[PDB]
Amino acid sequence: MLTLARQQQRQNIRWLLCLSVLMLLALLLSLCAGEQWISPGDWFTPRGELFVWQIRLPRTLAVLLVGAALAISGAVMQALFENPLAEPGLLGVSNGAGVGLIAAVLLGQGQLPNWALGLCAIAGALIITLILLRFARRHLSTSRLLLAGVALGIICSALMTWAIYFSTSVDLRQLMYWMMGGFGGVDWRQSWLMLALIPVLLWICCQSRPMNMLALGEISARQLGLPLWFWRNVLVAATGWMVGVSVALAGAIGFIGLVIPHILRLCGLTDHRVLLPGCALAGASALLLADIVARLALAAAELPIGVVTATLGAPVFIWLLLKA
Amino acid sequence: MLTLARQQQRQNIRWLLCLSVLMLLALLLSLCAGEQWISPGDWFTPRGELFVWQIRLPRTLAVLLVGAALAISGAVMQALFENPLAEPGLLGVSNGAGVGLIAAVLLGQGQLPNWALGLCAIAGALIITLILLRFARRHLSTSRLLLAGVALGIICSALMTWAIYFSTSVDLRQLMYWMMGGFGGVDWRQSWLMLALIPVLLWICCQSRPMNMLALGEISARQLGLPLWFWRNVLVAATGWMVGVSVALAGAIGFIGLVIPHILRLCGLTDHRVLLPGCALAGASALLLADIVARLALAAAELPIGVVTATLGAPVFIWLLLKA
Amino acid sequence: SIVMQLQDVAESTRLGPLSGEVRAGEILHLVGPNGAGKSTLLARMAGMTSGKGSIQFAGQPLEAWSATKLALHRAYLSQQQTPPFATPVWHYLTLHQHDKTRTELLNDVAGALALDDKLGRSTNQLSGGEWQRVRLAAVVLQITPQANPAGQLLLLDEPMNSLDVAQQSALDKILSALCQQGLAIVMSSHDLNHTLRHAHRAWLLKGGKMLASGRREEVLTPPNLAQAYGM
Amino acid sequence: SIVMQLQDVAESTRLGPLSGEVRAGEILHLVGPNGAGKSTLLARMAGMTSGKGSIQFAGQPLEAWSATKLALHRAYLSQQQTPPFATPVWHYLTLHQHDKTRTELLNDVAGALALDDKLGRSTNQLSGGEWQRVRLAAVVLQITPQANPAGQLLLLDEPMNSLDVAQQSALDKILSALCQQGLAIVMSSHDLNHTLRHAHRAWLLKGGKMLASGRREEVLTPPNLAQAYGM
Repeated sequence: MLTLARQQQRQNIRWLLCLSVLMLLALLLSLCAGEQWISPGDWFTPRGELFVWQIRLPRTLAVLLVGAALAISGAVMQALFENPLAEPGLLGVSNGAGVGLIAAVLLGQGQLPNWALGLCAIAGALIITLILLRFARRHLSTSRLLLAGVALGIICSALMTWAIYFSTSVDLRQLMYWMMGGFGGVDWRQSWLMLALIPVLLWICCQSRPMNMLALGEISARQLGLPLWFWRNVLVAATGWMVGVSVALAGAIGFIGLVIPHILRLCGLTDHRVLLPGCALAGASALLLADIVARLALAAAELPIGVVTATLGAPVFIWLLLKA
Repeated sequence: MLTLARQQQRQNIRWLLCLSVLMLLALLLSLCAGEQWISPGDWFTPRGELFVWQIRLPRTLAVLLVGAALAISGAVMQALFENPLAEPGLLGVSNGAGVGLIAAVLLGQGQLPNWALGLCAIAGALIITLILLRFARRHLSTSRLLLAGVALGIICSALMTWAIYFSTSVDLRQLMYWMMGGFGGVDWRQSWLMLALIPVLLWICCQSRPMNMLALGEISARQLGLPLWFWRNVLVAATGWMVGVSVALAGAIGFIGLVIPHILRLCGLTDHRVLLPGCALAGASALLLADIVARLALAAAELPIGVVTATLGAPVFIWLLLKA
Repeated sequence: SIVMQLQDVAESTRLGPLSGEVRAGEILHLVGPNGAGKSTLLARMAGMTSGKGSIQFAGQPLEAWSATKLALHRAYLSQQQTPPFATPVWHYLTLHQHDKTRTELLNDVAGALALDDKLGRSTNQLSGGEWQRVRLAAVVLQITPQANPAGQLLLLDEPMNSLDVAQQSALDKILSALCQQGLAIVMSSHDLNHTLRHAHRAWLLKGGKMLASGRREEVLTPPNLAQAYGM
Repeated sequence: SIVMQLQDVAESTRLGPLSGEVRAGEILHLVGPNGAGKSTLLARMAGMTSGKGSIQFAGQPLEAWSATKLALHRAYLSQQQTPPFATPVWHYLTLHQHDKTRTELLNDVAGALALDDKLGRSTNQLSGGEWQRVRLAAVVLQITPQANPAGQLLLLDEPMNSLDVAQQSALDKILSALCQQGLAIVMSSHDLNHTLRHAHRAWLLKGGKMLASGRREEVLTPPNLAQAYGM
């Protein structure tokens, strides 16, 4: 094995270690602070069974998964569209699931189960991710894709807002918490969605080869014997899956799919054999904090996870622009 | 004079004519609709003198100016950054004037006359526009600028939301209407702002030479003897001016500075000696319509200009992408 | 000896009906003006494009080949490709190797094209001439008979792009060394004196059709060159 | 006769201390490997960059010249420039003319470089070789002694880029015709045989320093070429 290679791999394992830690260190912290603090020991008390197990844990688990997803998603999209600015939130694949999600809530309010909803979101994502990819093949451009995406996002936001006002079964809050993401109402009764995230999450996190290739660029990727169409479509699915579910789980959270991936490349995680796992870990932790903060900062009302991730996002992104 | 040239000029003059007409038609229509009708005849009626003159007219003139401005601004920024995606809204120059306004208001007093505020808006815009250009020089890239801009946009949204909540002098409405633009409270008591727009609008509309050059590209522009730095900063100011006032007058309106400019290029208007004037006209009419629809759409309330502009904007933008 | 065969190949007016032979251990130069079809042709022979005509590669026809195997018997180099953002030159090259094992060979090729000090540096951070050599390198490592037994054809579209006289001479040695090992090298010639001096055979397309073929010394004659360029 | 003078020019290590003369009615070729400073040098002589050294253009030193006037006495062509989106070739060219009047001349130059049928087409919609010719054209129209009396110097950084043997020969005629009218043409040579065949004088930079100068036939000698490229 090449020298520079072995070394890089070492430092990579180093990060996958530190990151592996920070997440737990965050998983712990999430379970202890909600409104009132708690302690690992003061957990096994009548109170813990309530909060810590029936409230907190569920939520903290959803965050991890959604976080590790959105993070990976962005990674994946960037690979597909051969573009760093590729991410769920910006290109509008999130609002894609939005539309699809609401579509269900309106055609069968309260009748359709969460899992039944998840599928409707996964559809919302797939569509957009597809429409986007179509525009990606016919006119490969970082501007084009980044344009269309923003646009579709708007279109979807319109379809959503317009369909809510019409039915009047609107709640200025529900609408905002969704458009601006939030883990407020995450209960074990959504655990089916949570689980539904693990399969793909674990799978896609192992398909590094296809993406390193893919990353070289269409032609190179092809002439090297890569089943391009397959993997392109495959990831499109794996994307819509994770994305949609995440939306059904916590609405539209944005700006972690963009930043987390790049930051990890900065640390030297480039081989997708590392960037994926690295993304999962940095994705999870990253969103936990975001959630915890969204959870304490204003005692009167829980902050829309979205605002948080966005507030910290825009800045850490600007910096990334100057550094890269 | 070259053949193709004279010919293009002919078709140009034609559009400037057609656009010149469409606007008046729009100006008329606006002065005639508002939940009731008041034909030109019934204008000097105790009603007309109220609506038509003391309410409608002012509002309409505001729209025209803001439109033509936001439109021209888009052209101008695009030239400066050598990038079609350059626009007030996307790059967050509007949110810049947003922050600059709210700040002037709070840290100021409800007695701050409009003119005072407008100046603070212009400041808000200038800052952002200056920062963007800084990022535009050190790393000339269509993605960078489009990234930064969006980011600064977000950052400015935070500062705004975070400052309004703190004071509590908030009104869920006032906020949304500003963030999503609207000419709901436009009276003659803001006619000082409107005027303020006329100077620059005219001046800038005549500065075509500097931009056709500029459009060639930095080096070419320079090696051709163009006083680059001057014109760059000069236009940066012109932009801040227009945009800032526009935000003060009607808040953050978006998607006329990107679309309008391009659509006219599509029609053949490319030489700035035409594109600027054309932009003004197309920008005015365009926003007028949006506004009319914005108010007449629903009787309950007046739809945020932005919602309309962005609703029709995204679609016409997607198409423009496939066409170009 | 003949590795590839072109039978009435042509897609639209850019590439008119064209046929010819690609003989192993030889260097063929696609000579002609701009628009003369050269790139389109190469894209076919590679397998990147499909259409009207018939191309058979070492027995079986391209269309019959599976992507995977094809990549072991031939390498393709497009006229230009955007360097992958955030990817170290050494990884770029490795990925192209069918046997990651042969690490030393990588160092050799990288060296030959002045890139030993460039390894480990992200591709998105190289200069013009640099990236090119990095690409060529990557392609060579992929099909060198030394490391890959199935290597038979190396298609290059405008390789000398960005290289200086030296870097050119550098690659010349590599290519020679390659056909000497029995490789079939087909590339779009840039300089006539070059093609005369280094090529073996040479098709002379024009408008999209083949005005000539055969030994470069016969094909590059004033009558033809004039018929092709118009001077 | 001497139009431009370089006195100990050099900015950082890329361009070491270098001095020389630019004689009117002559074609000077900047010869050397990649990194040898060529582009950086040209950028100076143009006026795009400032720094350590002294360059005087036709009497007054560059630094003394006003942008406006400078643009009448010399034209610059960067190695590469992104075509302006939505702008018809004919407008592009016109903008470069100091006398929009001389419309026929535009048609001539556009013709010479095969662009008469390309006028009216948006620059952002041209091919590689096309855009280049469009650029060259634009630059020539700007400084042709025919339309512009103040034209004295034409700096070109890698002009033949994307051109085929023909399009090259095409520009050769234009450049010759230009120096014959008394223009000073300084461009970064790409092919040695070319520079030998068409250049007059020729500086041979290396590493950033000038290994030689003078008549191209004297400067392009094996000892020097080897000293410069290493072969």
